This record gives sequence, structure tokens and C-alpha cells, in this order.
Amino acid sequence: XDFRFFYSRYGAC
Amino acid sequence: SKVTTVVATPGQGPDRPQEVSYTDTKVIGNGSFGVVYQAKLCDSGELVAIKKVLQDKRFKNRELQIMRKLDHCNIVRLRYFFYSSGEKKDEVYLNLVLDYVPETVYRVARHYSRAKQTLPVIYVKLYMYQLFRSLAYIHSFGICHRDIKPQNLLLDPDTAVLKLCDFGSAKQLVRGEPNVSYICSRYYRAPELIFGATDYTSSIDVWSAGCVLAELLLGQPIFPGDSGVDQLVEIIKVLGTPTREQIREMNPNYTEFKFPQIKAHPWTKVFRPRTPPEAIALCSRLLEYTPTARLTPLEACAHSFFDELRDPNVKLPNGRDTPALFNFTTQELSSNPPLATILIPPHA
Ligand SMILES: [Cl-]
Repeated sequence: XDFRFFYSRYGAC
Repeated sequence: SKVTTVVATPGQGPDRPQEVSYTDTKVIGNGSFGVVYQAKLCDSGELVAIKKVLQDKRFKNRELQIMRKLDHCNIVRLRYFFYSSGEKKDEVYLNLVLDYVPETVYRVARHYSRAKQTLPVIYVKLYMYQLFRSLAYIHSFGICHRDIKPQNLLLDPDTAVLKLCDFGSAKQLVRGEPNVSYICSRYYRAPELIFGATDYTSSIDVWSAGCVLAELLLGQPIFPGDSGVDQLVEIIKVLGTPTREQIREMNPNYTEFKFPQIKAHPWTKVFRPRTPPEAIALCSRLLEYTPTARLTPLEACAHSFFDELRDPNVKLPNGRDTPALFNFTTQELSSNPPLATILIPPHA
């Protein structure tokens, strides 16, 4: 998907 | 352990420039005019996001002007601003230093979607209610955000606090003064924007918020498509072909075009069978062709879908307090003050 930030605690995609 | 200092102006309150020091910078995202950095303020240890926008040497920057005026618990706070060089040679950039929030509604949604699981409805209520409060607040100044989408809904996942961000498209709309139609992002654009209208109102944000709600209930965007014609086909498959009266309320230049002829799909068949009926009912009053028939943000806050939030004993699933929900101001309630009877329950 199209994410605001490089990283997230919810995983990568 | 590099420390950087700059002279910057606080985002609210005193216009007096101050020395501000920060450290631990690291790249976290990409902006239209340069990379986005996280930093840690030396005085407090608080994390900030710093984003760059191009300074127009003939007009003062609308996003800064808007973000200095706003003070609301569901809107990201401008801490400081200052000017610098940047990616393009010879250009001056405005740097906006914002309170950092680590997640977004979009990340949470994709997390559940990829797991093939339904976002718990309590979170759907919390997020949407907070989004509608932020809209009620900005709309009360005449300001339309014009780019509502899940990636602009910052989220503290533990506290469930939502903050609206990215005011780079926002504008104070004035009836009778035209506006560009080419704002708002794919999947979230109201049909009058797809139709190129220049005389729209803040109700375009309410359409976009209904698209976010539907996406949280579906696990995917409700009106996808890479072109306006593909998006419109998805809208018509749900709402049915718009009538001539409806097209004239969106953009009267489009009344006589040939549109796909489709009967509306029943709202109860759009979502999965166990979708709560109040969520479907709310969505049907947000995703309306006629812009003036859409709920206002304050009316959406008062909708019965959010009644659980007004119950004295509601907690997050992790046992925490709900975030602040009832600290309305006079400003925020000014479009319709006596919704307060619904909006501020007796225990608040
Ligand atoms: Cl995101």
C-alpha cells in the first residue's frame, strides 16, 4: 500500500 | 550525538523567535518538496516530525497560516516553524515542526485487512468520531481540509487518540469565489470533484470521511479506481445512476452526459451481513450525491452510531480510558450549539 511513514509496528507490506 | 540548533518561531502563542535545539534526526517519510525527518527536541525529549514546503515569495503560506490558528485535541499541533535551504538549489523552504504521532488509521486498517479480520467496531466508532470532531472544528472557521484520507489520520494506537494532519491542501472556502477542483486523493474524492466543480463546499470532506468509514467496515476502499471514470462506475454501482436534479447539485455542466444506467445496490448488501446497522445507516447519510443532503460533522458526531461512546462505562478493549471525547468549545459547537445535549452526556 501507500504509507505515510517508512516503518510501522503493524508490519511492513 | 549531533545537536542542531536553529532560531524558530513557536507555532502558537508568542511571536518571539527562540533558539531550539534538536538531535537524533532520522528520515521517516517522503514529501512533495523534500524528505520528512523525525527529531527529538533537546529541552523536553519530545519527538517531532519536520516537513518542508515551498515558500511563495508573493503569498504567505496558507498551511502555516491555518496551522497557527488551530488548537484542538484531534488536530496535529504545530510546535515551531522556520525557513531553510533544501532539495532544490536556490529555493527557500518553510519547515513545519509538528508533534510526532507514530501510526495512522491506514496502517491499522491494512494490518487487519491483510489478516483477513474485521477492525473491531469500537475502534471504528472512536476513530470516526474523532475525525468528525476535527472536521466540525475546522469547518467552523470556514476551512475545508480537501484531502481527507486514512494516511492523514494520525493515530496513537495505545490511547486511540486520532489527530488530523496534512493541511497542505486546506483552504478557507468563500461562497461565490471559485476553488480548484483538482484537490482530494484517489478513492476519496466527492463526485462533484470528479465532475470538476469549482463551486463546492466543506461537504467534500464529509464525503471523504464516509469513504473512510466504509473502508474500515469493508476492509478495502469502497470506490477504487485509477481514473475518475472507473471511480464513478464504482460509485454508481452503489448509489445508482444520479438523477438530473442530483447532477445539477454537483456540477450542472454534467447534467446531459451519458452515464452508466444502474439501479442502486441495497445499502444492506454493500457490507458484510454482520456489519452493525447503525454504521450502514450513518454511511448512507454521508455518501450522498447531493452535497447539501450529507450530514454536517457535528450532526455526524451526534449520530446514534456513536451512542456507545457516550456511555459512562465504555473502555478500550485493552482496559484503558477512552481518550477525550466531550471537551467541546463554543467555537466547535457554533454551527449548531444545541447538539450539545446529545454531544455532552450528563456524566461529562
Ligand atoms: Cl500510513
